[PDB]
Amino acid sequence: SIVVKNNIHWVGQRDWEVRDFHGTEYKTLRGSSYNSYLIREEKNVLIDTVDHKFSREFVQNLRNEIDLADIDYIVINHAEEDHAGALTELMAQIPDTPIYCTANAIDSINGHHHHPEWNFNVVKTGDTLDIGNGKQLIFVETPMLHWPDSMMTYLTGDAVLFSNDAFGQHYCDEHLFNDEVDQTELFEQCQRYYANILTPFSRLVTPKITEILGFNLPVDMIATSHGVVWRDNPTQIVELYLKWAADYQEDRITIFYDTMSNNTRMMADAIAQGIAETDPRVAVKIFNVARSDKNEILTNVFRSKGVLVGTSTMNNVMMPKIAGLVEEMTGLRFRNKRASAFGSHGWSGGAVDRLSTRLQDAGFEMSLSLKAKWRPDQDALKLCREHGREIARQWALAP
Amino acid sequence: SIVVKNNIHWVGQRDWEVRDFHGTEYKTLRGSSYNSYLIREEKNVLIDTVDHKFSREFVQNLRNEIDLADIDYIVINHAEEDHAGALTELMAQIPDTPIYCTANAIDSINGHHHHPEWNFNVVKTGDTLDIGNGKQLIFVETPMLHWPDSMMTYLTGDAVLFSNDAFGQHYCDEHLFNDEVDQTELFEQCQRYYANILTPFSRLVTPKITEILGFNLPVDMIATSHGVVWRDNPTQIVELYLKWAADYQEDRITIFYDTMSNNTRMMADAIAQGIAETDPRVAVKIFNVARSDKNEILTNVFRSKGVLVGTSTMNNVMMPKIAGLVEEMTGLRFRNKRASAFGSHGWSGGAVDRLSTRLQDAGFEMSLSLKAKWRPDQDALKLCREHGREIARQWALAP
Amino acid sequence: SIVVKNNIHWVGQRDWEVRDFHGTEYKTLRGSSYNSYLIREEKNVLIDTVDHKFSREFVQNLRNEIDLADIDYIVINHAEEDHAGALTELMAQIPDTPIYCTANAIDSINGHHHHPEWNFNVVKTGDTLDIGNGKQLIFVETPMLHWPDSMMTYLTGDAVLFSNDAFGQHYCDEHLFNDEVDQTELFEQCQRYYANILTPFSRLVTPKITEILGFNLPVDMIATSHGVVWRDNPTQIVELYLKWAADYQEDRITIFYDTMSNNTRMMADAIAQGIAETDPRVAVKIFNVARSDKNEILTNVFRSKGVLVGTSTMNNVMMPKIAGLVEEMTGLRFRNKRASAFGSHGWSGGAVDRLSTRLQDAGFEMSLSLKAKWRPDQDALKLCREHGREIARQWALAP
Amino acid sequence: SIVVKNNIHWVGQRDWEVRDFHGTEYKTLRGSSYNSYLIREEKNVLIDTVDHKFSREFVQNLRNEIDLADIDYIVINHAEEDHAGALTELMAQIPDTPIYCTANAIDSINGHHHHPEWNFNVVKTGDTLDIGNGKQLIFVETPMLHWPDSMMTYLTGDAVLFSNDAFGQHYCDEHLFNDEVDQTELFEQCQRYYANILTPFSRLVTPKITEILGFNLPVDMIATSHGVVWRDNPTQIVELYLKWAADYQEDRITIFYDTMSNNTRMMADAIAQGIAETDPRVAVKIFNVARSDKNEILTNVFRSKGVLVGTSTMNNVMMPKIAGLVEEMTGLRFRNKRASAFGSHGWSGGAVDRLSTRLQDAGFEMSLSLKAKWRPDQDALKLCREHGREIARQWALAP
Ligand SMILES: Cc1cc2nc3c(=O)[nH]c(=O)nc-3n(C[C@H](O)[C@H](O)[C@H](O)COP(=O)(O)O)c2cc1C
Ligand SMILES: Cc1cc2nc3c(=O)[nH]c(=O)nc-3n(C[C@H](O)[C@H](O)[C@H](O)COP(=O)(O)O)c2cc1C
Ligand SMILES: Cc1cc2nc3c(=O)[nH]c(=O)nc-3n(C[C@H](O)[C@H](O)[C@H](O)COP(=O)(O)O)c2cc1C
Ligand SMILES: Cc1cc2nc3c(=O)[nH]c(=O)nc-3n(C[C@H](O)[C@H](O)[C@H](O)COP(=O)(O)O)c2cc1C
Ligand SMILES: C[As](C)(=O)[O-]
Ligand SMILES: C[As](C)(=O)[O-]
Ligand SMILES: C[As](C)(=O)[O-]
Ligand SMILES: C[As](C)(=O)[O-]
Ligand SMILES: [Fe+3]
Ligand SMILES: [Fe+3]
Ligand SMILES: [Fe+3]
Ligand SMILES: [Fe+3]
Repeated sequence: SIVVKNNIHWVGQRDWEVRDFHGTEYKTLRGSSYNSYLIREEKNVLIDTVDHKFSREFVQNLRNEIDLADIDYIVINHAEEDHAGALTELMAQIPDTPIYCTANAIDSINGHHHHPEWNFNVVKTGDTLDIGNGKQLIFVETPMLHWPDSMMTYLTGDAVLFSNDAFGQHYCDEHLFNDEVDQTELFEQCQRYYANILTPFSRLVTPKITEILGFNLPVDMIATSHGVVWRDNPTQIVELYLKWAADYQEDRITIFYDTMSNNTRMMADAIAQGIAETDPRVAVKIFNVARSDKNEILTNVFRSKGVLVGTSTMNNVMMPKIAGLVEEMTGLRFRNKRASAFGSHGWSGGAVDRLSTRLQDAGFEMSLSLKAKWRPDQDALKLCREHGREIARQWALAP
Repeated sequence: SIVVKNNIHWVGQRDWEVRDFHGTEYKTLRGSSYNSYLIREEKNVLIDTVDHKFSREFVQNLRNEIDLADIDYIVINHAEEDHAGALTELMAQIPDTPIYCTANAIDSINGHHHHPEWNFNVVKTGDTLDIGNGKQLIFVETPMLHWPDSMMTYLTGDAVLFSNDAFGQHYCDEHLFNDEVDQTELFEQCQRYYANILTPFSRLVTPKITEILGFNLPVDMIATSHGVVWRDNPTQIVELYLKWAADYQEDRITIFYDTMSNNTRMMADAIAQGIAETDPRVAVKIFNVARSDKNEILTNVFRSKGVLVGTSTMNNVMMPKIAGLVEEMTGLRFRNKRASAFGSHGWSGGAVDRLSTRLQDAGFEMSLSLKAKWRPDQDALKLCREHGREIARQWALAP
Repeated sequence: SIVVKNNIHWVGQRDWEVRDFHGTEYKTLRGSSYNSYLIREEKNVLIDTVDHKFSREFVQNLRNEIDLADIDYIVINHAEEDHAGALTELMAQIPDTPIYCTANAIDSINGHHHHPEWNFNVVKTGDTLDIGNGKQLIFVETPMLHWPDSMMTYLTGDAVLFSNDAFGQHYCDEHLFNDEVDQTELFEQCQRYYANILTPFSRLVTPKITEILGFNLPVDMIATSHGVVWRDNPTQIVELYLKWAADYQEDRITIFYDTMSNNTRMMADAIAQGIAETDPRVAVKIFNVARSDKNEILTNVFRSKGVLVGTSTMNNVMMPKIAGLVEEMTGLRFRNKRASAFGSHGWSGGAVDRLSTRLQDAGFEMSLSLKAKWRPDQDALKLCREHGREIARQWALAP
Repeated sequence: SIVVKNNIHWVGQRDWEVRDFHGTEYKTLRGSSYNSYLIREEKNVLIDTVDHKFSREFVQNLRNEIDLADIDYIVINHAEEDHAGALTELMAQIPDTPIYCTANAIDSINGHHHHPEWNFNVVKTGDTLDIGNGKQLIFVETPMLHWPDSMMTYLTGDAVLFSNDAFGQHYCDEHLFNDEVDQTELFEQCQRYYANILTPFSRLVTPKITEILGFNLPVDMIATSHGVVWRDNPTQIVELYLKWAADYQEDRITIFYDTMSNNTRMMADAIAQGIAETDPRVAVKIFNVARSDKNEILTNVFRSKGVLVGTSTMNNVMMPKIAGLVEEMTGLRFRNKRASAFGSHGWSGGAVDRLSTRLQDAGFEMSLSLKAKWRPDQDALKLCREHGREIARQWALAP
């Protein structure tokens, strides 16, 4: 365990090895951590647990900190298995202990653990739980940030916001605090997290932060459920989220494609050359989706004013990894971004139009598509470079 | 080089290392080979080249066999880069050498190599090229088996059918002939090849084989462009293709899914238990698409009377790898097969219906979907097992 | 659960998804299963549990079969986590239940579970446990097949040998019995298992099987801890093990290497051509260790009369993946096999001699090494082919 | 092509897709590029070519820039295939063109291309080649930075140092200059490159840089063979190399291991906790070698004052991936670093001592090893944490 502040004790778990979250949909190249907190005032409160894979360790470690029967209340901000995953093993030892959570969390907790007999206590925004010594917890519902069950818990006096997933990041380090870790790595992990997980809930971010601030509660620390506790200039992460939620983009274009014989790759490289020659302000990145980290592609899309996506025609349809990434983007809801589809074909083609239609349906504002037959010769590569120049001109930011 | 028969010399390339074809769409776990043949009669004829990656070796090796200027004719059955990939380097040495190919192959050859000045000679089915000593080549067009440019070349007297991709397989071995290799491995590779590449052209297979047989030409050997030369009971591969083309299926069900927290996996396992208990005749296979070889999944689909496909709901859409595999299956055109969609959701769901509609559009005859919320408890697992029992009963073959 | 025979009930777990065992040292491309058996006579006996990852399911499923308090005895044949992994969760419900195991298993069980207070009962070979109705269990110690704690348990009357890891295989199927599954796949998985895991204990295999047979106990079934129950001609797997233990080899040579710029790959391919031309009886396989399944390489080594291993020189040492595989082979103890080291270098070299010395130390009988500088030209490739011809002649089996 | 300065034209190749160099020994997660330069004064000089995979493109692109017959001289700084890989295709068009290179480069060029008839001109340090308009090239031999053939070429007047591999990095971007790319990414790639490739030649770095500076030649730009041209404060990369060569280390400890059942992982995590609690100045990183990027582990080792390496005992030897990484480290020659070996065992063990001996032989100054049996309980984890505390105290930097 590690002291957070006063009588707040981090009793979580670092996970150096973990490389896959949500099946294989989110790759954690710097591992992760699962933060749980024990507050010891007149009442003893446990905030969240840890991933199910560490259930045994979590309960044994908690015993080393406190006799389990001395825990008064358990707060579950969110019932995804990376936070409530040790709850069944803990509850087996202290079956009657009250659990405080949102109404939706009863559904999600029962959904995973199947113990509807536990003593649940529904909390709504503004509800309070007194823990003594002039301190209390104030609950704030945050539905769809990022699950229906989600909430945050604020501790008065100590002025700590327990934000669960919000403001967190998958970044394993033995140091608990934000000022103690490498800043470049920290912020890279924060942005990858927002881009890949929170983008579709962006419309909910500014209203919820606005609501919380209107409570006029001081924030000395933000203790999230993943990665660092924000204790040096904690509002920095809040301000980033406000920037990130507003249909964020930089002067940046991302190009990604799949290819069977490199023809669409040659088109992509020519497009990039045309962009770079025409508007040097623009940062350009190119990825082969079959050979690159998918989450890195999506973080780039999030950061970009526009994208070009490429596929050849394969059995009259799109290449499968491109079809999958377009499905995924549809669910992520990127906004205010432009796109252009491109690709090669051997005879009747069709995949480029099929792709451009799905990109439009995903919310991208479409420019003209670029098509070529078989392998582009010198003449065709010139047309590909010009497509890049024309896309750069059309998408250029104001001087 | 290796003697095929009489004056036919294999001058190809074995590829022990290759693991990816068509980008990463076809995984060659036993490597591959690229067969090219040099026939030396009164005229010298080269049939096909090899993959572009071995262009230097191919030309140097061919020089070891024959002075390049002594080659009279070049036959290109098919211009995909794994067979015509060394053509530019060869043609640079002997620029005026005549090339015999289909009309469509002029387009595809020019498409890849950009030398429209080469001396192309269009051949149609039944056209002949005399090479002396009472032998000649007879060309047979085979459009869309598997490209518009595809054809086969038959050599009279020696009675050898050069079938290019047809009847071939990706299976690297130093032994050239079918009777010289491991039979289980050979036939596994043949079926994986047909299932993953030729399924969508199945309707063309029986008419083309019927046409070729109606020529009343003896076949002593079938010399393909990948893997073994069929010289012991060569019609065995032809008969397999006739079986494979007729909307082939065995008494077999394939279950595949993706999952973020294992809920859909639990459903899949319960379904399988219900099937196995109800109809023991049925071979059942289960795959997590995020953790398994995709081509092996598709070979199983090809072999199956039906499939169950599973996904959870992720950001109101399907899991991406499932969306991609459904796109791919749509292009493959499986026929006479049944399906049932299944999966878990947390709140409003939607992915199962989205999946079932796309499976129907891909040609599967749909049975009822199976849905569950969060993690299935004992009661829900019973419903999943019963879904399996009911699917087994509905899809059962006649006693 | 599934009936094995009479009152023996399979209460295990199928694992369709698992792809890695022992870290990543053993890849299970066809999944696996964990077999546990409940015998219900006058006494109720549980034989083994399942992998720790399925602990919750195992106990819940066992409850569906029997009230936990009705279990009289628990037999633990082997305490590796894939079999005793659910023991802590089970013992928490029935703390006083007697456990029967070898002396060494007390050490290994306490080693993993840390409950030395459990009621252990040491069994030695020939000890018996009466379970009523004229049936009893007879224990047979099998130390280092494959752990110090290992044993088998034989059930009289029903004539079932519970062999735990021995005779098992990682092969997931819903059908329990050997006659119900695909035979090619079954035997492939059995051999991969023996080659990769049991080879170093081969010297113990023939004496232990000899001892068991000398008991004159009928064997109607062999119920292992992984994969199928052998009930049709069960001695078939026993006879295979006797063949496999006797320093098994076929007329087969395996070539494997790593390479930075393909020079050692070119040497390997030339060597193979020389072998194939010289002794057509020999099955040859070639693997790039950086691009191939390591367990498949080792299964081939096991099946081979000899191996050639290749590395270039990298920073005055061997390429790392080759150093690792030689370490692993040293621990596996291959016997009666021949080897030859080969590779390329740029200047002073040294890796080939370094490799040949380690192969000798691993137990291989060494033939001359083959060395080349940079990329082999035509002359050097001739020398590589001749090395193959000479190796084939030297290692040839009798006519 | 892109203008570098005055009459110097970049005529290289960007490689967005490439992910593997030197087999799979160096992973390029941000791609790479191959820089070649054409200088057009009174004489026309080509400096280097590009990777063999882009040979066709390179020659076609060069034709677009200049008639091949107008090239006067070719300079080959280094004959590895990523730079001289297009030389055979270029030389086929202009066979008589003089090549300037080191004596050793004749051996390496002939080694790869097998055209000893080409007109080679040996250059030694200080030799000059006049190209007119008051400019000339001055050659500087740099043997073993990083091959025997390596050299740099300096262009007077324009004051550009063509350093080939030295000062380069694998970092693909359409922008050519150092001030035009993301600085964090650039410097990350520079350090990964030095750590993984140049560490063993560190002793040669300070003398060669000292020699070059003693020439009193102004340096306006450093045009390397990979990544950016250094044109803004170009000496920044030179100063980094001087820091990196001096047995570089930060206040940082790297822990890495392999594990079959997570016991050694538990030890590693406890060790890390002890370090972090004892000396908060120290940055700690932990990697499972079977699940992490190997080059990232080695970059961390390079940056570290010490390492702890972990393995269990497997068949009386070390786990193979650990044996391979120790072989690789032996060749890399890390200096002034401390180490401690650790790991778990089941019975007789031996792998930890085996590992500690090899680490000592690799140049690490050894502290005591840490050993545990099976899975560490609470008592054993305390000993592991204390090992961490004791290692932190011993290795602490001065206050
Ligand atoms: C397996 C396969 C299936 C194909 N199916 C089609 C098709 O249905 N329609 C078409 O016009 N071209 C088809 N082609 C041709 C490719 O689209 C053509 O080779 C294209 O130039 C490839 O571009 P790429 O190298 O970027 O993949 C197919 C090619 C392959 C290898
Ligand atoms: C990233 C993510 C996004 C989700 N989006 C939705 C959604 O849009 N609608 C819904 O009903 N459930 C959604 N869920 C809930 C899952 O569908 C629910 O956890 C389900 O039981 C998971 O099944 P699985 O373990 O097989 O993946 C989401 C879950 C995650 C982790
Ligand atoms: C990173 C690296 C390190 C090398 N170290 C050595 C060395 O220490 N001694 C030597 O003689 N050659 C060394 N070489 C040269 C290679 O051994 C030479 O290129 C060889 O032909 C490569 O064979 P391969 O393509 O099979 O890897 C090295 C090459 C590279 C790329
Ligand atoms: C395949 C295998 C081989 C083993 N060989 C040995 C051995 O030779 N000597 C020994 O003392 N323990 C041996 N063991 C036991 C392990 O060292 C023991 O389980 C250890 O605690 C594993 O540590 P880990 O989880 O970090 O891999 C072996 C274990 C396995 C699975
Ligand atoms: C069980 As109590 C009275 O310590 O909350
Ligand atoms: C060029 As000729 C006459 O040998 O075909
Ligand atoms: C606890 As009993 C008497 O059923 O073995
Ligand atoms: C061939 As010249 C005279 O242009 O160097
Ligand atoms: Fe108040
Ligand atoms: Fe005739
Ligand atoms: Fe008796
Ligand atoms: Fe001068």
